[PDB]
Amino acid sequence: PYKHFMQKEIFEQPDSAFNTMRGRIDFENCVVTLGGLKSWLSTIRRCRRIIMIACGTSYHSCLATRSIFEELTEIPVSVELASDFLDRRSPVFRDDTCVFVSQSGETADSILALQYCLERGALTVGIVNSVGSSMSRQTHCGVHINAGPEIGVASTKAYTSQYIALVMFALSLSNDSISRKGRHEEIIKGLQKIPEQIKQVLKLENKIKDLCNSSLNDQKSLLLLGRGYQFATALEGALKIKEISYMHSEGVLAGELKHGILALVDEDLPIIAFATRDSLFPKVMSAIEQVTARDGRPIVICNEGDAIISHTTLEVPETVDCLQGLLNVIPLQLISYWLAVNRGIDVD
Amino acid sequence: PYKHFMQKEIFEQPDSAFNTMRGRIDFENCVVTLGGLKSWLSTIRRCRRIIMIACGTSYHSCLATRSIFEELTEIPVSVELASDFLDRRSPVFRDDTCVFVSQSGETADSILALQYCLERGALTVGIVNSVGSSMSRQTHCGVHINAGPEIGVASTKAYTSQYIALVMFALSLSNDSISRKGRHEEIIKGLQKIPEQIKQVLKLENKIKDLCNSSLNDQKSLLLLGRGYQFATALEGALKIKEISYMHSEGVLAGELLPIIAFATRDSLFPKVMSAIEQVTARDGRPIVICNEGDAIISNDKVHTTLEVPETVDCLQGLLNVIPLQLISYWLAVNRGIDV
Amino acid sequence: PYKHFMQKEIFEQPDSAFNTMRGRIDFENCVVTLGGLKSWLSTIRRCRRIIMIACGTSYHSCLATRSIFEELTEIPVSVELASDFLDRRSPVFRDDTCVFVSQSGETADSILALQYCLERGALTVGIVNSVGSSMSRQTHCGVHINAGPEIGVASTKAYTSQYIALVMFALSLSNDSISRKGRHEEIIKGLQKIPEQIKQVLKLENKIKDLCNSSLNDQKSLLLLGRGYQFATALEGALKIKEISYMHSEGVLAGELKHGILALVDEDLPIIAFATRDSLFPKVMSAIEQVTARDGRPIVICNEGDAIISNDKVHTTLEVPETVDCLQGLLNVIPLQLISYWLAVNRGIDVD
Amino acid sequence: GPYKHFMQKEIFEQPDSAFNTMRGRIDFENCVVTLGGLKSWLSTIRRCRRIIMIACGTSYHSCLATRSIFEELTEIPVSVELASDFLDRRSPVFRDDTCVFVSQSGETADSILALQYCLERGALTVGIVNSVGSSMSRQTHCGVHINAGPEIGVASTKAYTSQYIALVMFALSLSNDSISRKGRHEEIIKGLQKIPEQIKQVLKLENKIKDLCNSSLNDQKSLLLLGRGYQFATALEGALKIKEISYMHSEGVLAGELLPIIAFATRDSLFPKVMSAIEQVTARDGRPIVICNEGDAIIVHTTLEVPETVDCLQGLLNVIPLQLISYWLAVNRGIDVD
Ligand SMILES: CC(=O)N[C@H]1[C@@H](OP(=O)(O)OP(=O)(O)OC[C@H]2O[C@@H](n3ccc(=O)[nH]c3=O)[C@H](O)[C@@H]2O)O[C@H](CO)[C@@H](O)[C@@H]1O
Ligand SMILES: CC(=O)N[C@H]1[C@@H](OP(=O)(O)OP(=O)(O)OC[C@H]2O[C@@H](n3ccc(=O)[nH]c3=O)[C@H](O)[C@@H]2O)O[C@H](CO)[C@@H](O)[C@@H]1O
Ligand SMILES: CC(=O)N[C@H]1[C@@H](OP(=O)(O)OP(=O)(O)OC[C@H]2O[C@@H](n3ccc(=O)[nH]c3=O)[C@H](O)[C@@H]2O)O[C@H](CO)[C@@H](O)[C@@H]1O
Ligand SMILES: CC(=O)N[C@H]1[C@@H](OP(=O)(O)OP(=O)(O)OC[C@H]2O[C@@H](n3ccc(=O)[nH]c3=O)[C@H](O)[C@@H]2O)O[C@H](CO)[C@@H](O)[C@@H]1O
Ligand SMILES: N[C@H](CO)[C@@H](O)[C@H](O)[C@H](O)COP(=O)(O)O
Ligand SMILES: N[C@H](CO)[C@@H](O)[C@H](O)[C@H](O)COP(=O)(O)O
Ligand SMILES: N[C@H](CO)[C@@H](O)[C@H](O)[C@H](O)COP(=O)(O)O
Ligand SMILES: N[C@H](CO)[C@@H](O)[C@H](O)[C@H](O)COP(=O)(O)O
Ligand code: NA
Ligand code: NA
Ligand code: NA
Ligand code: NA
Repeated sequence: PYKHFMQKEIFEQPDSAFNTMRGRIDFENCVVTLGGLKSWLSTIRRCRRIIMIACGTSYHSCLATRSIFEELTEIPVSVELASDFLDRRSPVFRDDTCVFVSQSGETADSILALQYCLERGALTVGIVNSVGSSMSRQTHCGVHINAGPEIGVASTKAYTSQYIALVMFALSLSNDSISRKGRHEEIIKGLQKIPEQIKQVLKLENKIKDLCNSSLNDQKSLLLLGRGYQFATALEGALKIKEISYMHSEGVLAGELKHGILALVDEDLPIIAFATRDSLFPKVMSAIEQVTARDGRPIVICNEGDAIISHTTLEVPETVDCLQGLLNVIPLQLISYWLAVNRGIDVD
Repeated sequence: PYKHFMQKEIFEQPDSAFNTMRGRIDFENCVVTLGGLKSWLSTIRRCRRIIMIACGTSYHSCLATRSIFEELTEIPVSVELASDFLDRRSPVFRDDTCVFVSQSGETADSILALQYCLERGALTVGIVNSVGSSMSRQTHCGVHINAGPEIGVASTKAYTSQYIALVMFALSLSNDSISRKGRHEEIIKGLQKIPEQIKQVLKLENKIKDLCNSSLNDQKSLLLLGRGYQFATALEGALKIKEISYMHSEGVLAGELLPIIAFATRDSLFPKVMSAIEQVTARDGRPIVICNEGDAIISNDKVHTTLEVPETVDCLQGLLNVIPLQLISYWLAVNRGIDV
Repeated sequence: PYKHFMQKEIFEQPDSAFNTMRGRIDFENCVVTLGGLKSWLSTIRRCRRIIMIACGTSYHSCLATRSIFEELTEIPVSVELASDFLDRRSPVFRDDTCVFVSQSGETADSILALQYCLERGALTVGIVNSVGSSMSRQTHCGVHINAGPEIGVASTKAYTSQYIALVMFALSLSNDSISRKGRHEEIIKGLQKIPEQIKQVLKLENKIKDLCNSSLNDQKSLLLLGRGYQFATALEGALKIKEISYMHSEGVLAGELKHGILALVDEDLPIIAFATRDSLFPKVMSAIEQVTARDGRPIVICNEGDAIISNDKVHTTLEVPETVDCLQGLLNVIPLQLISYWLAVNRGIDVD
Repeated sequence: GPYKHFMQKEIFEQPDSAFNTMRGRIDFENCVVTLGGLKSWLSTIRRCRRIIMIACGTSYHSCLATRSIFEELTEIPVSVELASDFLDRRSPVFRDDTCVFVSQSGETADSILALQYCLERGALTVGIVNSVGSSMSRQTHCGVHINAGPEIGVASTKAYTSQYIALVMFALSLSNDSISRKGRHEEIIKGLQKIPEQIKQVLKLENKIKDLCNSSLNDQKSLLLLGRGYQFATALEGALKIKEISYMHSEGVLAGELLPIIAFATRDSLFPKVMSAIEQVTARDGRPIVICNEGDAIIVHTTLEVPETVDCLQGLLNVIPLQLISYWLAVNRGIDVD
């Protein structure tokens, strides 16, 4: 019933999200159990630091979850792009836990980075979609995300499923803390509602098809503004637009520069801003204002009922702050898909 | 005899680079001595990790020197933008060494980041230009970079002076290792020549003026391609272009996925850089290539502009590579009638 | 009504044990709150390792609680004798948490070790009885143990109060762990019973007095056998006998050597063995059997009701209430304090 | 050979076993230590939260004798555990611990149980073992075979001094990248070069020690050994030897912290508290046996003079008269030490 595998995969997300969590979360007692990590957790905690290493959209899923790992675990977490990690010859030692995120489990730069960490004595952990792929075999332990196959060239359901797996991994690491208990529960109860909220967000597709037809198809570039939890989503949205739609795009840290890209925008170029409550910073408001003043008409992704400015609005349900990126990425997936098909591009 | 403070400050770099090292490097014996830090070095090293925290060009100087800190010290080093560091409520603890880089020592997010780290019991180190500014006073210890006052609106000499001070800090932290003695000597001997090499690089100004006179100056954006040590230079070039020239620009990790400037000096001449360049020459895209004197990155059968710079030690190459970008950003602004 | 400050201080222990815990343990909700440390706990935890540093009986209170600190916190814990720490010039750094235990807060070697750690940038924590003493002032934070003044020359109540404060510190450090909750609850409920159990143990005095009036008073040496939690108690018992009774004494790790001191002892050499359930190891039973095999007549400190040596073999028992394993040392040391005291009295020594 | 007992042979063999332990491993001219068993593991061993040395009996003493030099040269926390007590406390161990197991036999039950405990917990394990291919040798990740040759006497003698040498070489190897350590490294390496000949010289104290053991010293019930600092381990090991071989009670005491008396008063460990303890003894006219450096007048007493070596190597020489005293006290008391 679907034009492309990509469209099918986007629409499959309530199912792929549920299947990633299946058998792993007791939503009643609020307990997370990851069979592949279970016996390794005590060891994983006992590291100097966690280094998340990935390429492309998997690198984004790491940026999207870095804050929650830091918050729940109080272990240092850094996020490396695999190729740049190898280019710097970054030192790795026995006391590092290196977490490798990959949909295919076969990306050359990820495998090379893995081999480098393995040779240095680090503990290695895979978060991988292709069961028994090279990355799954070669990591010491890990989690198969169970999202099913992706045929679309750009990753959609693997991003949301990876992000969920990474959240479950952070919850697992912090499952012995009294002080964390209430935050754990909050997140777990939030995760329970994600698949249905994704169903809801997918109902934006008509408004999105209209927006592309009326304001976007014709455009050479588009700028995405985000901060905090939503900066990763701005980078991922930009990558989707670039890969699928063959249009220029850039994710920008909102309001970081006064005199930067926004002091230098046309009253014409399309701008999408993340203004959901989890990442509604004064710098995001100033960025939006600097657009409206200039007579740009921003596209605002925000939570249902919110009045961000006096523009096009795409409303999404409100979830737990660290989960909001799971909902906010979906309209960007749909935008990139429709922009591409409306240009005769094959997305499969 | 300069039109603007920015032009004066760019041309001051052989002197500011020299002044940053003055009294701190024994070039004969290859000994670095940072008075502000030396009784603190054993404690700085005894940390779980180093967090470099800064904004803007100062954040770039951190990115430009991260690899040499990690290489020489084998201490984990992460680099944070002060505002994003705060947005995440990044936990920090007694075992962190937090290194704050700031020309002014007054930038609001850098200050708030500092106070946050201090409240959490971290050791704090300032790399600061304004002596006795907030950041200078409130950090436990530090190095004044001694670049002199910087009055241009965009940072030029403070970037190259911050980068030098950071390399001296990394050398200081690693001064007890026999295995890294040769690498220390290499870098220190390389640093001695940087001021005279900056003088050489400033000799590109005429070629750069000729470039900024061309229809380059009516472009809406400029892309900069770099990788490894030169990725920070690409990000900093793009900031200068946006800040000064009012032209859009983006620094791109070369080959990871309209005028184009590509960094192709030997320190950062990766296969991915070459393939990115080839992609541009395949569509006869006429790239501007920053490369080392005498290296033909692109054949004569493709139109391209070359800006040759001296070869230095790999982790010092960014000190020279940033200079043409400073000059391009300045002359683009002048050609566009911008009072820099 | 007491003959000496030392006697009074021994018999004051139900009250001092209570006083150390007072206002710090919610026994109903099982919460420990140490005001002196509360806001420093997250920082104390964030260390490479804990170094306990002390002299004499205060050093023994560290040995007596090392295992529970290790168990509850999973942070490396080492215990140093202050003078030896200084002799080795042991390297200390910013990532070390240094814990100084001292009754007086004025012992020279403890103060020198503190200054050494302070100047090296380590976090320092005092567990001190004398309020506002040098160690109390100079440590970053700490717990005043609240045992009251100790006038006896040998430490009695400050030992049990230090030991309790250290257990409370260990509980405070591990109070965020779900997996530790049952162990915390077990220990805290145990602590609540310690003051009344100390009172029970003190009822042993008549038996001990009779024993000190025995063939025991005549001999020149006494060996103590202990393992595990009770090794510290053997060392502290030997120190008390040496310091107070002026008799030679040695605390011996039980059954460690098959042909060590026990293969050499005279039939009539006085030997005290700790055989309470918390430290009743096969090696302890081995050592005890080696003693009785040679016709030795050991004194057995064991839990109420337990038969460690057959009634067929001559031996003395001093029975003590059973408590939580890591708290048993609080009860087991009491008879040694009383033995050292009555051995001294009977030899004319003035213990004050 | 011309020796009455294996134990006597093995004592007198120490110049040779000390040399053999070092052979092929120390370049004395260039001051370079190379331990083949460790070469590829050193960078990893250094990257640990801490080092735990774990051993029994005399091997536990060799850890105490070298703890200080490990701490000094490496700035890694070093703790020393008796294997049985380590197990008794169920002391936690983790991935980030380097656990160093010292054993002559490589077969001691508590040492093997402690090794398996550490292995299951994911610690890096390092063996310092005399019997090649023994349980401890095979099952540690990496290690150094001490090359002392077979030891048949039941009190360890040559295995103590060879374990102690092996451990010092291990400490030197861990700190071989430090510029600030270089002078100290060279001092200790030049010191080690002279140890075998210095042990030859100390063995010439034998007649003086026989004279001492012919006296009423052999009729005593207890012998107290006083030491501090580097020489505390020596005092413990001396006491163990007297108990194991001589069947006389002995205790190693930390000098001046609180009957024949031996006091270690060599310059490496000549603390105020040692001098105080010695004065206490002479004040009551107790007649101490003093082990001190050649030419030193420490203070009726007996003096056993030993050559001066580097502070952290002095234990290697000081232990030798204790081994001889234990052996001749046994012979005088009619005990077959074999
Ligand atoms: C492969 C397999 O039989 N998985 C079963 C396992 O799933 P479970 O979810 O427990 O484990 P995973 O499928 O995630 O992992 C399988 C194994 O692969 C390792 N691993 C995984 C990913 C990675 O990147 N690297 C890596 O080493 C894990 O540590 C584990 O040993 O128990 C479930 C019942 O609860 C079953 O329904 C699953 O079919
Ligand atoms: C400011 C000052 O009087 N500097 C003097 C210092 O230079 P020197 O180069 O030794 O020291 P710096 O100027 O770098 O540092 C001055 C002091 O400020 C501290 N600090 C510095 C920067 C920072 O961000 N945070 C921070 O805490 C340093 O730890 C130091 O205590 O000794 C020289 C003599 O050898 C004199 O010529 C300089 O005039
Ligand atoms: C001595 C004192 O005023 N104690 C008061 C403190 O008891 P509380 O039990 O809260 O505190 P302690 O007496 O244990 O500690 C007093 C102070 O001294 C510090 N410290 C203590 C011991 C040490 O060795 N080193 C050290 O630095 C502590 O960190 C603290 O700042 O607050 C209570 C209010 O609830 C009062 O009833 C107590 O009278
Ligand atoms: C046993 C062996 O083959 N030794 C050879 C090795 O000596 P070399 O001195 O190089 O090595 P060792 O004999 O010390 O150790 C041999 C191996 O056993 C390991 N190990 C050792 C002790 C221990 O307790 N645990 C442990 O795992 C080492 O890591 C190494 O892999 O090369 C020399 C030539 O260069 C040969 O003369 C020796 O015959
Ligand atoms: N086109 C996709 C992104 O949607 C690619 O960029 C991948 O994300 C990138 O190659 C990493 O792939 P991986 O997740 O299989 O390791
Ligand atoms: N305009 C400059 C860039 O050249 C700014 O981005 C500064 O670099 C940034 O504000 C940081 O300032 P600082 O170095 O004084 O803390
Ligand atoms: N005589 C007593 C023991 O009872 C002494 O050993 C002290 O315990 C020792 O001096 C330590 O004193 P302190 O706890 O005041 O620091
Ligand atoms: N009798 C000897 C000591 O002289 C024993 O104490 C051993 O030292 C002890 O059994 C350890 O043996 P090991 O070094 O073979 O592991
Ligand atoms: Na695997
Ligand atoms: Na300062
Ligand atoms: Na204090
Ligand atoms: Na082995």
